Amino acid sequence: GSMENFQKVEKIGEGTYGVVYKARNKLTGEVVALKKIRLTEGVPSTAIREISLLKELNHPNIVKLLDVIHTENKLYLVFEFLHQDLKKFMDASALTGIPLPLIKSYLFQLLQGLAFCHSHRVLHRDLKPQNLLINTEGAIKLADFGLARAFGVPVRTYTHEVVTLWYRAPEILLGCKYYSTAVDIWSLGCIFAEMVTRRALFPGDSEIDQLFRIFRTLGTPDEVVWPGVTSMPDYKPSFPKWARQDFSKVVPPLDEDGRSLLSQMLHYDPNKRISAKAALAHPFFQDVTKPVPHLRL
Amino acid sequence: SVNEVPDYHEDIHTYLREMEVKCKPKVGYMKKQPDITNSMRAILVDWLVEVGEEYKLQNETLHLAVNYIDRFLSSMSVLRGKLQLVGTAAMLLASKFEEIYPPEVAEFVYITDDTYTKKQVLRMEHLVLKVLAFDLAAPTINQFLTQYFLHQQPANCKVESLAMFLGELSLIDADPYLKYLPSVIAAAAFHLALYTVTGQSWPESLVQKTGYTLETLKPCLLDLHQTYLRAPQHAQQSIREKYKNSKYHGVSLLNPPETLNV
Ligand SMILES: OC[C@H]1O[C@@H](n2cnc3cc(Cl)c(Cl)cc32)[C@H](O)[C@@H]1O
Repeated sequence: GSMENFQKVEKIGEGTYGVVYKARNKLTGEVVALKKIRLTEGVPSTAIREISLLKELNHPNIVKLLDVIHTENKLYLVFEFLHQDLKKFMDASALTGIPLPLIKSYLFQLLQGLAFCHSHRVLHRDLKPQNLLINTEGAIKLADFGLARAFGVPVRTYTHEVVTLWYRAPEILLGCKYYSTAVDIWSLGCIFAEMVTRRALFPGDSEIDQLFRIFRTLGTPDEVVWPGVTSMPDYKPSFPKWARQDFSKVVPPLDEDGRSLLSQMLHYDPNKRISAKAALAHPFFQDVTKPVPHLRL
Repeated sequence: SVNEVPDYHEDIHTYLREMEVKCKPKVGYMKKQPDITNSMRAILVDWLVEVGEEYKLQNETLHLAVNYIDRFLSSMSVLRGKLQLVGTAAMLLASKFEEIYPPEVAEFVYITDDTYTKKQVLRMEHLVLKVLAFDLAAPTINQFLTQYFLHQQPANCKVESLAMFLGELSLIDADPYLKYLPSVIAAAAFHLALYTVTGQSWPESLVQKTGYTLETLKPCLLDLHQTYLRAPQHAQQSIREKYKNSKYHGVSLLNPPETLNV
């Protein structure tokens, strides 16, 4: 691999450090995304984790890192090209909705990708629709591993400031010393609800607002539902105590199997929350297939 | 608890067992290095231990750095005057990979006593990354140790700290320890700690998990036991000092067993 073989097509995104281009390999024809990483503290730790972790993670539902081109002044990551992110797809499906067969296909694939990460001791820690990429053949893939982390068993304390707020698990919000694979499941559950409604489940504007939004939907957790909760660093006894909603009112269009799965993905207690691996076998997926997206990308 | 990832720990252990074979340094590399010796390496790692202590880095970070150093030295000849530059770059990369708050590059330049420049440290970082092909997520003795700890009944803090202490000691001496895999040194260290502290042995539950028995562990166990017995005499002492600290329950003050009865 070398930069001279690539013809740039257009810009397709940005982050840090931080521009992403769609390009094409002049010799093979292959269309790729080039994530440019501009190089006073040397190679950024986010790039180091992203590259080293993605080189181990080869799976149909994890974005494929093809190559790393590392000049002295520049670092280019070459990924397989994927046409759209799930957020843009949901916006483009407004007023119509995403067909249930596609929602089910996407969730099933996301769970496969995530189970594979967790089996390889990787926490993603930034699952949100903007970081989930779809192609024209019906695949959806985990992307943006800059915030990911290789974990140990049992986990140690890691960075506290993780996961975009709307998708952040209650154990992170309440300052637990340890968090684990369950935080990625919480995020997928929020994403599941969002695919059905096309709006964020818990759109808070601050950590406390975010907590209270969760509490008003699922009930303020107590020692019965979540042993240890009143002992956590950022739990306050002054928290309002909201009743738990009938789950059928949380995402009304969802059938019984759907509701069952969503509820197990949004369980308060991280120890009880369903795992990706176990979720693959949920009756919700009894009829799952993999259709192409219903809209042009 | 989900903190011990019950649904994945078996998959994870299996995966680390595969990766440790792929991430293993070349057992015989030192003889192929014209200008450096096991003893120079020992001095380097002992220094890294001190650096880790000064900056309150995780033990895991130290284990990763040593892995990077040994893999790098498996393919690149290095002059004695550059060995510390390799080690500093490795410790910087390990910190960026593993630490919540890695030290700044400036701080790494500082602890080398202005022997190297910031530009040298950063250029070496790049070379190490290139030589390692960015493959930094390597299994360490510590990653196996923390899983083995889950098999204690009940958990014992002295056992855990002593096992980590024994594991660290092995990082210093490429001969003989380069010949054993992390999972095996960890198993030997765990058995030796358990035996020293409680009189118990490598439990059946870990035979089930690892397929290792005291017979398969014997060679490493005999070496680790010698190392433990000679530790007060060793030219390098940073690890013993480190493990006198209450943080590690002062386990380096415990007396080794005279005999193993294996
Ligand atoms: O930092 C990378 C940014 O680029 C966006 N992006 C858009 N299309 C993409 C296609 C691919 Cl294959 C990738 Cl890896 C990122 C993409 C990602 O969604 C992110 O916002």
